[PDB]
Amino acid sequence: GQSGSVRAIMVSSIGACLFASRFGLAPSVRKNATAAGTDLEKSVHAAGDDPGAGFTATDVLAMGAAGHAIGVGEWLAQLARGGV
Amino acid sequence: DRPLWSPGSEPPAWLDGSLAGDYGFDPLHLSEEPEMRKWMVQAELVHCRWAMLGVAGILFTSIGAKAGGNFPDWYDAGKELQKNSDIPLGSLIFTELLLFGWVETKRLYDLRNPGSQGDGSFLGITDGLKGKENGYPGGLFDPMGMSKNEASFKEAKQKEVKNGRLAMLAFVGFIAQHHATHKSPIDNLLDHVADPFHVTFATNGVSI
Amino acid sequence: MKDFTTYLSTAPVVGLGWAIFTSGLLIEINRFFPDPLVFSF
Amino acid sequence: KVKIAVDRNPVETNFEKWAKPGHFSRALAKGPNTTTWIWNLHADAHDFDNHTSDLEEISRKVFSAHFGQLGIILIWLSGMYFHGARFSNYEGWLSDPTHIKPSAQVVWPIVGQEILNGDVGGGFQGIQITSGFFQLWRASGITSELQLYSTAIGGLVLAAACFFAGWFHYHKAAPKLEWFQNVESMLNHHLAGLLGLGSLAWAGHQIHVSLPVNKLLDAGVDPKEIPLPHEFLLNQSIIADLYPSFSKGLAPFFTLNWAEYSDFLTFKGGLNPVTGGLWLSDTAHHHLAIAVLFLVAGHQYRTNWGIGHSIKDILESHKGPFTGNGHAGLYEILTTSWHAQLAINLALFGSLSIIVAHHMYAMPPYPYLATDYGTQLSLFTHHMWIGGFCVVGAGAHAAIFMVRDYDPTNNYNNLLDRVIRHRDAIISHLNWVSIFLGFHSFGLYIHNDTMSALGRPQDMFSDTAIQLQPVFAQWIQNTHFTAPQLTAPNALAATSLTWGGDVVAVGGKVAMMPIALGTSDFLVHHIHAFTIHVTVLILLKGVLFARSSRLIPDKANLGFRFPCDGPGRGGTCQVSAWDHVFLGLFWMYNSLSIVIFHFSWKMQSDVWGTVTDSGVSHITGGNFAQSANTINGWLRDFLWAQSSQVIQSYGSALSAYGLMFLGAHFVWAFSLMFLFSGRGYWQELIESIVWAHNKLRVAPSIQPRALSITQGRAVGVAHYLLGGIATTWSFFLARIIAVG
Amino acid sequence: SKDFLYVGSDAAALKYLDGTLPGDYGFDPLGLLDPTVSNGQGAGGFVNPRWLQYSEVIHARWAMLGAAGCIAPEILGKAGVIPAETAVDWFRTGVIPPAGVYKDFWADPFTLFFIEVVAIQFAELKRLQDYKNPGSQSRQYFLGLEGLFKGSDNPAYPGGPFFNFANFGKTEAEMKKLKLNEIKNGRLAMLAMFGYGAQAVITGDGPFDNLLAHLADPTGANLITNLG
Ligand code: CLA
Ligand code: CLA
Ligand code: CLA
Ligand code: CLA
Ligand code: CLA
Ligand code: CLA
Ligand SMILES: CCCCCCCCCCCCCCCC(=O)OC[C@H](COP(=O)(O)OC[C@@H](O)CO)OC(=O)CCCCCCCCCCCCCCC
Ligand SMILES: CCCCCCCCCCCCO[C@H]1O[C@H](CO)[C@@H](O[C@H]2O[C@H](CO)[C@@H](O)[C@H](O)[C@H]2O)[C@H](O)[C@H]1O
Ligand SMILES: CC1=C(C/C=C(\C)CCC[C@H](C)CCC[C@H](C)CCCC(C)C)C(=O)c2ccccc2C1=O
Repeated sequence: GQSGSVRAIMVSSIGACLFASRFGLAPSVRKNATAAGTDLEKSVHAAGDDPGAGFTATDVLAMGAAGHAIGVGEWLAQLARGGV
Repeated sequence: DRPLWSPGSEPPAWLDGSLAGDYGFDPLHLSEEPEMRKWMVQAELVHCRWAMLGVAGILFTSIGAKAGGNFPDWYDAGKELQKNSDIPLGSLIFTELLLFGWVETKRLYDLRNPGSQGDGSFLGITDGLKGKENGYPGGLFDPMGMSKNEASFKEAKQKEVKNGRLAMLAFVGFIAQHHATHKSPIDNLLDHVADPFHVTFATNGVSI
Repeated sequence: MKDFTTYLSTAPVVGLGWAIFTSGLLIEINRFFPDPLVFSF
Repeated sequence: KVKIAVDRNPVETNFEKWAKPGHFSRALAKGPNTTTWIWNLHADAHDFDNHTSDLEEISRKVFSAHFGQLGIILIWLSGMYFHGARFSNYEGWLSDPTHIKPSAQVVWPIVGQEILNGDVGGGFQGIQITSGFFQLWRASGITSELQLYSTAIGGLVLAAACFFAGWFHYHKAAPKLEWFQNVESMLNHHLAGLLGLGSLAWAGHQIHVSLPVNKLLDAGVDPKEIPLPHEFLLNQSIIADLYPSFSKGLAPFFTLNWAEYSDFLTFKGGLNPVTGGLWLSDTAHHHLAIAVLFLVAGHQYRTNWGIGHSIKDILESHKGPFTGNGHAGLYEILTTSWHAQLAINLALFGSLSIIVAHHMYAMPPYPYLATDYGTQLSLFTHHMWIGGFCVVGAGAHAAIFMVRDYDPTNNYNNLLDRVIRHRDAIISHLNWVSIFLGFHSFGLYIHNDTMSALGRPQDMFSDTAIQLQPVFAQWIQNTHFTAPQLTAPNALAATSLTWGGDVVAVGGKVAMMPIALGTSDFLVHHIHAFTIHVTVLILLKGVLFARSSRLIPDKANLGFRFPCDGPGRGGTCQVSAWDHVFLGLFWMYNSLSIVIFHFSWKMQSDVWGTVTDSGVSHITGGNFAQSANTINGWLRDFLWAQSSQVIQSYGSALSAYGLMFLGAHFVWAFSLMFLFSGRGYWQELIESIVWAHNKLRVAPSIQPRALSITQGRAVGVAHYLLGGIATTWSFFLARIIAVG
Repeated sequence: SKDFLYVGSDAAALKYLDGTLPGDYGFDPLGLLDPTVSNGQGAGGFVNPRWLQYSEVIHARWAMLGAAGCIAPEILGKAGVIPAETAVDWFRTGVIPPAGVYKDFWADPFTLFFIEVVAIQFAELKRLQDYKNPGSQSRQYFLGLEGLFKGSDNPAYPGGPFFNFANFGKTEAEMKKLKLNEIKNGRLAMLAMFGYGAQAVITGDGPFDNLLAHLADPTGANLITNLG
């Protein structure tokens, strides 16, 4: 119905999480971090039509789920503080 | 080579098709041993004969009761036939048990010792009182010479088994429809043809 | 079938045939005939 | 890499192996030459490691045994539901939970036995049960007996399905070792699927069907006029009338306006004043949170999609400077041995059972459960005993692993090697702590005994004289009480009424009253700490010395369950790891008996009772603080003052408890015959009886031998634990049923 | 190997499956068509290629009948061919007594259920033996109709003179093309039946009535606004 308060950063959380899962700089199926400082290169399993970035469907699912957890949590908690 | 009880299945090893009324249905492996099979065939034959006689008697008295005679239904028949009888219970029970002891003991010893009672022991009867097959006696229980022909005896044995199985399956149905409707079997049959769509086993309250 | 009937002759023939028979016999005797403290002589 | 490796049709399904009783082991296949063969056949029936060394075969055998256990538990659960459906008075108890006593067992009138069928009220007579099944059936909405009948039938169907699953997975489709070794996949599915989906489904049931108990049953509505549970599920108006948030219809859940579901997802710190248990809305909100927590927890390990973790990597990345290598071959230890996993699982399982026992009496979660002292004391005592038995079993299987599956090649400088390296220091320190706790925790009792006997009551450790107060627990109690004002603002009140100040009472009887702590609580708490340390000393010594001791250097090759090592070195009887478990079992019994005694007397003297207009009167005279400081106080005011109901129980309805009381005493006294005597005496006595039979030619074909050395110890410990536990059981049940 | 497969393929899935089966699209991420599963002999379990492809085609045909029938009396009910009395929803015609039950039938719903049990038990049990014993229902006497139960090499496609009275597989290319057509339409019908059941719970109306409401208001009558 209305998309202007909760919609504004729910979109923000999911999007930032997609940037991480794609433009590198984030644990994914194409890049695994062993010591949380560096990210090793691992051969992908399935094939993505993503343009040479080797993005996979499981990457979309994992990063979207984590972004949803961080986003949902922020929204319920932010209301408790007094904001939104 | 013969029609089985489950089209496509395989019959057991101890059931070749030589037995009377063989179809290959034995999943719990009963009567696998030769002695156990010898006992089970006689148990089936005696059950088939008693079931045929009981079902025929129940249908006879039920049809006669529907026609107008003074016949009680198959259920609770012994209750109203004993209150107005001079034969006392207990005495009648043991009289029946005493006669059946003699008959069933001679039949049992005929099974353990095949062809043994026909030795002139019981009032001098040698030709008769000796069975011809497993649960098929002869001599006295065959007034008409219909067993002296294997070509017809085999087919007649098949008819006896196939009729006895349907009769005992019908006797089990007599108890169920009686306990579900409290009416006579001939009353249930006439009521089903009067309304085959409305009345059935699902529109009687019980069994739902 | 021979293996099942020979299996039934180890521990059930002594712990569930005799036990059930003897227990049922004593219980049915004490059920139809109530509590017996003498030979009723 | 994680796939489903199955091996179809590995074992035939016939009765050929049922003919020969001894066939799993190569030693029992020769037949029974001596009577010891029968006992060996029973003692080696489940030792799958002794059957073969095939880890795949061992894993398949334990996987089918699990299904058999589940079928047994499901049959027992269905039996309880069927008994409550047909042979109970649940419908009568549902309209009067504060006056009719529960009963779900009727006895047939054979020899006497009519007296046992006690008048429980409500036009019914039977055995009074103390299982709490009626309170549980009240908590999740269940009005008639048709639902209990349907639950019993459904459980029997599921039991048949579990038994069929066991036969199928061992004879028709058996898995492989590569399938069993997927611990990451198993942890992911047990955390995400089992626990998480179980909490989510139970939360849904409490959100829809537990509605009569939270809104209509507690309001005084007759159980017959209450709508059926499916009406609340289908008709939204009938649920919207009870809770107005249901009128929103999944809109605040997906629009993140969770504040709208504040009527059926409350966070109330307390008990329901009409029933005595926790709020159903609070338990529902609780299950919803737990489901989310476990669902997010089940995504930690990596299985087949790259993302996730590796347990081997997490263990190998933990190396410190005080432990050398540390966690080097722990993955290889925990993924190739069943005893290691069994020891860890049994330890955590027993400790969890003890946690359940404490939290159930602390925060009662079922309606009309706190006012049923019989079921309260019964549930606490039962869960405590089950927990203690499981921890002793954990101490047993750890030694079994250390004796059989311990290879000194994959463990060079890890935690296991370092722990086995300084075992002498560990055992000596535990020994000193044990002795110190014993002196300082039992000498105070003996000191108070001597001070009271000598006529000097001002020189004893009591509240009036020289005291010892548990200030740490008093401070924690105060912290938990004043905690919902500063450190828990969203909570309405304290999570329990154990430390509060508001006594709640349903039906005139006290439900949950505040608990105070004094010097006697300090003394009994130190008694508990002392017995726990002795039990852990015996078990840990057995595990650390089960491999090879300094007295017997070849104890590993001798096996796990062996008599001794002869009369050398002065004598080496019970030097095996199995013997330590036998000694441990004894100390666990001695510890838990004091734990349940402390619970029963403290509750009966400080919480339970009945409230009137002129104060609250406890069950006993409130003599917990003035009679627990002396040993004579226990034997006089607990065992002698109580148990009078058990003693005078003849001819009443609870007449079976006096018979069970005396009978349990005989079993305990019978254990000493097997525990003090040896074996040579019985072997020579059996020889004389064999001569008597040979004189009449009635010599048994299988020569009659005496029991083994370990068999006599096993028989003695089993009879001892059975007699003592059944004695305490009969006493507790008769006392609390005839009083509470 | 050459065809553009579906999204969500797998390396091992492409290792054990590629352009051989009719519904071959490389979509099996869970790994159920792997030949390593059930590596022995005999009867075995259920997760295996022979039984899984059989279950997929049987599900496809049953779902096609279900999706065509769950919306037919409602589509004709909105039209003027069927009478409005018999044009009821697919969940209120006796399937669930609580949702509803049709009244004027020629028999009681339980009686119709027993007749259905006997009839479909004969059909499904004769269908099972052919899978257990290939081409065995043409030997035992079954009212002289043994000539129509000859079976075939594949249990999924029996053929014969009855099930294939109108011959269409004269060429292997046309037979495989028709097989692919059956597989794709059956998968679409399975998704349509899943949609029919899920839409029946949220909206509480018939499947065709949801389409009519969505066409008249695309934003006012959508999934996001339905749970409100
Ligand atoms: C742990 C058990 C225990 C404890 C703690 C006590 C304690 C006490 N008893 Mg006692 N008693 C006990 C058991 C115990 N009893 C038993 C079993 C009996 C029956 C045999 C008696 C019979 C008895 C009698 C008849 C009397 C007492 C009395 C007393 C009191 C004074 C006794 C005394 O000489 O002072 C203590 C003397 C000491 C030398 C204590 C030494 C303290 C050690 C060194 C600990 C401190 C250092 C420690 C190691 C810290 C380490 C430091 C680090 C740098 C290493 C005292 C509070 C008397 C009394 O009137 O009570 C008021 C008295 O008449 N008791
Ligand atoms: C209450 C404890 C207890 C009990 C019951 C017994 C009982 C017995 N002792 Mg013993 N003993 C005990 C303590 C006990 N002892 C202790 C502490 C010691 C010191 C270590 C000894 C040392 C000892 C020695 C050295 C000897 C005995 C002997 C005997 C037997 C004597 C024969 C007899 O009297 O007829 C029978 C008396 C009975 C009480 C029989 C009990 C069985 C009843 C009928 C219950 C049956 C169970 C019932 C059917 C249910 C079974 C099902 C169940 C398994 C679930 C007898 C069975 C002597 C012996 O061997 O005799 C030949 C012998 O040599 N005892
Ligand atoms: C088979 C194709 C199909 C078609 C043509 C339609 C068409 C329509 N649907 Mg429907 N739906 C479908 C399938 C379909 N649906 C399925 C499979 C489900 C089960 C999840 C639903 C559940 C559903 C609900 C609950 C509702 C509609 C509604 C509607 C109407 C409004 C459109 C809308 O609200 O967004 C459509 C909403 C959807 C959920 C459609 C998405 C389905 C896509 C095609 C697949 C989703 C993935 C699935 C969950 C998992 C399968 C793949 C898996 C291997 C990963 C519209 C006429 C609404 C309505 O009735 O209007 C008044 C309504 O509220 N649909
Ligand atoms: C999310 C899926 C799932 C679920 C729900 C379960 C559930 C369970 N597993 Mg399992 N497991 C799974 C996936 C799952 N597992 C996977 C993928 C693996 C491979 C790595 C394993 C490997 C595994 C092993 C090795 C063992 C278990 C065991 C168990 C049982 C533990 C019994 C218990 O503690 O109390 C809970 C009891 C209940 C909840 C009663 C419910 C009973 C129903 C019938 C369970 C049905 C769930 C089942 C998984 C459905 C799929 C099977 C389907 C073909 C029918 C439990 C029922 C243990 C066991 O076998 O016990 C028998 C055990 O030894 N699991
Ligand atoms: C996890 C358990 C659980 C379950 C099972 C339910 C179930 C339900 N809830 Mg719910 N709820 C839950 C937890 C749960 N809830 C929790 C934890 C909360 C927060 C505390 C809520 C809060 C909540 C609210 C506020 C409401 C509900 C409501 C509902 C009802 C309708 C919801 C709906 O239409 O969704 C969608 C339903 C579907 C998409 C249908 C599923 C698809 C079907 C089964 C597919 C089958 C089709 C098959 C392929 C073919 C059919 C077979 C045929 C041919 C024979 C429904 C019965 C509503 C209600 O009260 O109802 C009156 C509502 O207002 N719930
Ligand atoms: C009432 C009987 C009894 C008693 C008193 C004890 C006592 C003891 N047992 Mg024991 N045990 C018993 C029965 C008993 N057991 C039985 C039946 C079994 C079979 C299961 C066992 C099996 C068992 C095992 C396996 C172990 C013990 C151990 C111990 C010691 C642990 C010391 C401790 O931490 O606490 C404190 C000790 C005491 C309180 C002893 C009482 C001393 C009082 C206070 C007298 C005070 C001194 C007095 C004032 C001086 C007297 C003056 C005089 C000389 C004139 C302890 C001395 C453990 C051990 O060896 O220690 C590490 C051990 O591992 N027991
Ligand atoms: C309340 C519980 C009991 C209280 C007293 C406990 C002391 C008795 C046993 C101590 C033995 C000392 C030998 C240590 C053996 C040892 O040094 O191990 C080594 C460890 C450091 O090891 P690393 O860093 O090398 O280990 C890293 C890798 O091994 C990771 O696996 O040091 C410690 O354990 C620090 C903790 C000292 C002791 C803390 C007590 C732990 C009990 C639980 C926490 C209590 C905290 C206070 C709560 C009130
Ligand atoms: C496997 C999944 C579940 C399958 C269901 C299992 C069987 C369910 C029915 C078995 C119960 C036996 O039912 C029998 O006892 C019931 C006990 O009150 C009685 O039931 C009677 O009382 C109920 C109590 O509310 C009423 O709702 C019923 O309308 C009424 O018939 C009847 O005497 C009889 O219906
Ligand atoms: C008594 C005893 C024996 C002798 C134990 C024997 C002879 C075992 C007795 C087993 C009996 C025979 C089992 C059956 C019990 C009754 C027959 C059950 C009664 C059933 C009736 C209804 C028939 C030991 O061998 C032993 C060994 C080591 C330490 C202590 C002891 C020990 O105390």
